[PDB]
Amino acid sequence: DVNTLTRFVMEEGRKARGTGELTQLLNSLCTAVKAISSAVRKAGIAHLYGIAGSTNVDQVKKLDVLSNDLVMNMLKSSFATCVLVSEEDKHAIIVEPEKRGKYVVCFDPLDGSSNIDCLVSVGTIFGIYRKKSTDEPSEKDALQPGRNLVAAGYALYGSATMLVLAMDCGVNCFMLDPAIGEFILVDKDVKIKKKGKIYSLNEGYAKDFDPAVTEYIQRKKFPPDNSAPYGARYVGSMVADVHRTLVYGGIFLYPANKKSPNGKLRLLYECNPMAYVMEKAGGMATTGKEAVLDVIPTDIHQRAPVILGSPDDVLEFLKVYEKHS
Amino acid sequence: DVNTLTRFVMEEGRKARGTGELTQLLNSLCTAVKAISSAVRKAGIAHLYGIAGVKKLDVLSNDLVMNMLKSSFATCVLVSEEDKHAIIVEPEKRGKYVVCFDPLDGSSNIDCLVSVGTIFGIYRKKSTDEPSEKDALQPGRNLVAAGYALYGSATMLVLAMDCGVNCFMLDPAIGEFILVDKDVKIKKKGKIYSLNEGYAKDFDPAVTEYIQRKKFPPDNSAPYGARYVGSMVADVHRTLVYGGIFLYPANKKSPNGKLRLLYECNPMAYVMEKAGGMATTGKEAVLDVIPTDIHQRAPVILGSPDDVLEFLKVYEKHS
Amino acid sequence: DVNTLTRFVMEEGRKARGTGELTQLLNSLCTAVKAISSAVRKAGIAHLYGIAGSTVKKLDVLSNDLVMNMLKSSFATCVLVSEEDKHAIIVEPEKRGKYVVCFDPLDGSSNIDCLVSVGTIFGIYRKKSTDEPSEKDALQPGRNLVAAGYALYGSATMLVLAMDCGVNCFMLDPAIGEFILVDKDVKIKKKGKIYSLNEGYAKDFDPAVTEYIQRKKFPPDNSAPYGARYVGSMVADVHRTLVYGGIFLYPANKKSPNGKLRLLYECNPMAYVMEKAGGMATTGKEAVLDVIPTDIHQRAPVILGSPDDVLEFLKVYEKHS
Amino acid sequence: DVNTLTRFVMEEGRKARGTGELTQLLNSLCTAVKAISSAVRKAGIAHLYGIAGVKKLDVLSNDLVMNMLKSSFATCVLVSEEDKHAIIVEPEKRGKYVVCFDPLDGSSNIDCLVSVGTIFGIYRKKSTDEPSEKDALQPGRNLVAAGYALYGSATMLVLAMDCGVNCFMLDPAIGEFILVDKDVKIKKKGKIYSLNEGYAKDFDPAVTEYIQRKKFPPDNSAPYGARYVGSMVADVHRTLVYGGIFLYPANKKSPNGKLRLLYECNPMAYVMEKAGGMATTGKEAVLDVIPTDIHQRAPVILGSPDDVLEFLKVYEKHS
Ligand SMILES: *CC(=O)NCCc1ccc(S(=O)(=O)NC(=O)Nc2cccc(Br)c2)cc1
Ligand SMILES: *CC(=O)NCCc1ccc(S(=O)(=O)NC(=O)Nc2cccc(Br)c2)cc1
Ligand SMILES: *CC(=O)NCCc1ccc(S(=O)(=O)NC(=O)Nc2cccc(Br)c2)cc1
Ligand SMILES: CC(=O)NCCc1ccc(S(=O)(=O)NC(=O)Nc2cccc(Br)c2)cc1
Ligand SMILES: [Mg+2]
Ligand SMILES: [Mg+2]
Ligand SMILES: [Mg+2]
Repeated sequence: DVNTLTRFVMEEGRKARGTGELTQLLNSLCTAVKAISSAVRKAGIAHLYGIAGSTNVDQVKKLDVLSNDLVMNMLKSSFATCVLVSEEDKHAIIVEPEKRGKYVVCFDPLDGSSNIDCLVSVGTIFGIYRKKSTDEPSEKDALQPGRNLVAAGYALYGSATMLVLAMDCGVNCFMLDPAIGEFILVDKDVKIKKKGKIYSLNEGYAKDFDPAVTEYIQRKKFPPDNSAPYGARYVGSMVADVHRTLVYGGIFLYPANKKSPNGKLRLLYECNPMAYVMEKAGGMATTGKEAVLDVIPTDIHQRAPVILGSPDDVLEFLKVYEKHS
Repeated sequence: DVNTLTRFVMEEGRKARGTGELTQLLNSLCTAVKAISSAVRKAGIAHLYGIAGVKKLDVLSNDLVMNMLKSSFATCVLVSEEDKHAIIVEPEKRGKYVVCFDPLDGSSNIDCLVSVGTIFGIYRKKSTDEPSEKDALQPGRNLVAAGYALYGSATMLVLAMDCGVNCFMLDPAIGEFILVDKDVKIKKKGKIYSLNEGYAKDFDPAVTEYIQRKKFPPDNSAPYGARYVGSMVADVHRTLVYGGIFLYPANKKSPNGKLRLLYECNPMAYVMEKAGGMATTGKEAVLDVIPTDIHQRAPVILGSPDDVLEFLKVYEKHS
Repeated sequence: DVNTLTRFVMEEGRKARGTGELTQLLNSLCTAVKAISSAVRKAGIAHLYGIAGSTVKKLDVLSNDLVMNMLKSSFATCVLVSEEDKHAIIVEPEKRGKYVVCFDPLDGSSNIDCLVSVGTIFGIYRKKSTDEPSEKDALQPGRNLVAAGYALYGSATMLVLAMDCGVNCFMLDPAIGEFILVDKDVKIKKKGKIYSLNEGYAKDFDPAVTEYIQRKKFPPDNSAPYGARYVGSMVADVHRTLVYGGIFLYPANKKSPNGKLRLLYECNPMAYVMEKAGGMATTGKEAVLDVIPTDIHQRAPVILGSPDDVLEFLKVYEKHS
Repeated sequence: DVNTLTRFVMEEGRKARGTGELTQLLNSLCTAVKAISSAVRKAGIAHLYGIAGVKKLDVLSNDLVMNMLKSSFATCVLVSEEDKHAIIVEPEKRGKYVVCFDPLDGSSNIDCLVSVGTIFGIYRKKSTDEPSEKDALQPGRNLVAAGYALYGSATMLVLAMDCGVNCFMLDPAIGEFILVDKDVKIKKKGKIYSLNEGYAKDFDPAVTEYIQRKKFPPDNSAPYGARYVGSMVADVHRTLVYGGIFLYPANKKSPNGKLRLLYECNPMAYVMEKAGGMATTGKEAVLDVIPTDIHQRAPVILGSPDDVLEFLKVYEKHS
């Protein structure tokens, strides 16, 4: 039987006898994802370039901004949210009381900034929490560890557009059919391969690597047990590198260095959702000192080192990292 | 004022007083590329999954290019990564151009959904005899045109001819390639280096040393950023757009390289050179290699002129 | 704020505290409609004409397959009646839900070649009998409808959805594959200035129809004559009547003495949209929604549209009986 | 063998040894039609409705045809239904063609989502005088090309030249017009009549009687069916594919009809005659009327030859 995102989550929520708020939230997010995807593929660009004589110029917003406006407005209008956090805004957004719902959403609306003009894959990252404080909604309601996530996932705008959705029961992948604006379930209950043959990180920072990271990269290029060396792949858009990690197995790293001794990626709307997806797919995601989902944040925009992927590959890193204490 | 690929090639062709054949070829090619793009973006994937109750992409893409070029009446010999021998166009559909192409580069890659693309090179048939596979065996310097479609976050067609390089963005709302970057010239020096560092075990000493200079620069300029998508069209297009260098060098475990000269290296070398960049094997300009096999491999180092010269300077050292 | 049909229906179902079966059905139907729309607009026809080399299914058949399969897999239906199928389709026990659905999947395939508007009409009933599901479950009068409407594949693709609360109009934005709410709680004009019917049957008309048409062309009260429009595709003609007002007629004639259009999946849904939007829909003898069907493909006369216009016709009809 | 409009028109032009200007005009025109089609199908309408937190469609359509034709370098005078005066292309862009068009016909009824259409007629400029509105005052006999795009269930482009009539279906997945019917001919006698019978009180006695013969055939044959969409493109296209007759004749409020000669009646009369049909005002063939005003009106009765002839017989009976 064919299944669409909207239908599949509708049925799953019926089973759980939930209130239908999470389902509304997801549906609204999917609409935003379809609009962002249409914009990323440059629908209408000919009007930007004067096909009508440059009387017709949204449309003129940059994709960062449009993407953020779409997720914001769509989540606001889902009636399912009360506090929203984006890489685009300094302070958490507090939803109009008439629109307030029970969920808290942290999201990167368009990950892949140094990378749109070259046309590499970009994505949307999201993580969804429930409001736990009894207080008025405020920035504090977004300061929860990744372990409190009810749902996280991402949309990858690559050669095709895919939405990966993780909840505590597992991870599902939905391919967008652009001919009908529907997310087709193509892979239920995904699990990451136990050990992969790809390592992923920016090696240009080699001069700033911790010696534990320097050694782990060495072990993949010159295996001590004379096993075959891993292959290297680094897209530089975190949504693409993590998805490849999910689908082919292996390891992805943005560890701590000099330009960022706490890593570069943000905990609430980059690191936590990829950790949540990975753990629920049978993978790992560590800062080196702990599980990413256990870091209790104090700033919605705080960074964190992240090392994730196939569990055997992350354990191996963890061994090399203990050895350097 | 707005322009489209087909309009632009049509006026540039009329200005040069040619026969229209190359314009026909490229328009047929454009149609194939838009149909490949549609399949890569997975239009109609819901029917494959039983929404109403059979080829993989690379076979489909080869058929799209093969057929669109045969019926253009502009070609005589067509070489594809997908076919062991050259396809000779049947006599009634024969034109004077030879096309070598990769219909869909990116294979360890479709299933993880990162950028794929079509690469192509167009040679004019010199000889007056019956077309054969020999006619595709020309150096890249004889290229009349070359380029690539990148099915990235959006679909872009890059077209290099003798005059220069132009970039056309596909607007899927109307299915037109829109001219967005005219007479593109690559940065003289870039800040990104691109290669699979998993082969460090097998690198020739010069690569090992040149890479080290990117990580620990001998003039205390900042290290280069590293980027490697694993899809040559994506890596080469980023190189053209932001500058820097792309390397698929001869390791000692395939001393001729991995990428294919006629339909991966030569087109990318042509695009680089016509945009003021370079592309070398280490021993000569990629475009100067004389081929003996339509499927032969070459090592490739291309990108910004100062970056390629720098790798070459290291390369001469190691002799 | 912006609203989509998926969000709107979902939010309305939550307030109403229903079980979600209707919402599920409506989500499946919307998905099938987007796929019919894509095929009707001929996306991919290059492949039919050999773009990939020397080389599937009529639009009629594919459209029916799309509605059939999406409704079956919604788990919300038990009996499905289609213009395309001689017999009512009985849903497999393991995918059976509460709802009976009667539909024309592609209304107007005698108009596909000339490329004019086609459409999908649908009416949704709660299964009423407790018997094993069968054709009889589709024989309810239109009064019993819980939801009805159509999709118009015209210059753009619209979906009109009627429930007991009223009529809403959704525009398909094909860039995102989302049905966007553009008209909330629409109501037909009290009186229109257009009349719509195939006047080529004039030789076979009843004297009532004959007199009513004359009043439109030569108004005894010397006011301006009505304009005439007739696409010959019911979804297009009914939709114009909704948005612009007036009257649409497909009466019986001597050659088709029970009428031409079909009661279960053309007249009843259109009558339901019309009544829920403040209009009327009659056979002349009774309200269309009050006819008790006996056969799933039976035909009915219909005269529908702006209330003043239908009442006028009925005044002409009563004079002649 | 598959064919697209651009390839087909281009190959035909090679064979006729033309300058290529007409090919370029038509390609420009095709691109405008794909852009009008996208807008008519409401692509992007969600953004107008607040999805991210209002030029009339036919004004945007006019801008698209205007701008693509100006920048084609094939035109010099543009006459649109949307514009009071002829538009004069700027000197540096002037080509040799005059184009008369309705950018979005039936578009005062876009609200009912009925079919809309684009109608066009392409003339060769006849004098060397500074371009002016007088260059559009040619009789339809002088047409080099004419046709229309129908924005209906699908988008179709119908293109009439001297050789005949071809129908191209737009595949929106790839933005190509595919040749689906070559050298179309209207059938000799039809069974549909099309006109607004709301005008019955003001009809010419010949129109009253002719239509009465459609409903009550004196040879006791089967009556015709009636259809009237109210968008000329849809009514004429159905007349073309199914045969029959379409009427917007003269009467009271209109001794010269309501439809306009240059960009409604002439292109449709040209399409009809190239398909073997007819198109009359009653007194003269539509294509022979010499216009004096770019917006002047003409009565029109067109379609299958047997049917138009039968109308003219009733018409002469009342003359
Ligand atoms: C991993 C997994 O499958 N989790 C369950 C998915 C799920 C759970 C709960 C919801 S909900 O609370 O937002 N929606 C819900 O309960 N909807 C509903 C649907 C149909 C009928 C009814 Br009465 C209620 C969503 C998804
Ligand atoms: C015109 C009008 O407003 N009619 C009422 C609309 C309506 C729509 C759907 C239903 S239902 O039977 O399908 N119930 C339903 O969807 N419930 C529900 C509950 C909790 C979560 C969800 Br996502 C859905 C009833 C009435
Ligand atoms: C009726 C029919 O069969 N074909 C239309 C004939 C036609 C079309 C276009 C032109 S042109 O004026 O634009 N000239 C042209 O296309 N020239 C051309 C094209 C390609 C190669 C060459 Br060498 C020349 C004329 C006639
Ligand atoms: C680099 C640059 O800036 N320009 C060269 C581009 C180019 C493209 C096509 C051709 S060509 O060989 O194909 N020449 C024609 O096509 N001429 C033509 C003739 C009649 C009608 C039409 Br329509 C076109 C030559 C050069
Ligand atoms: Mg980011
Ligand atoms: Mg290859
Ligand atoms: Mg029907």
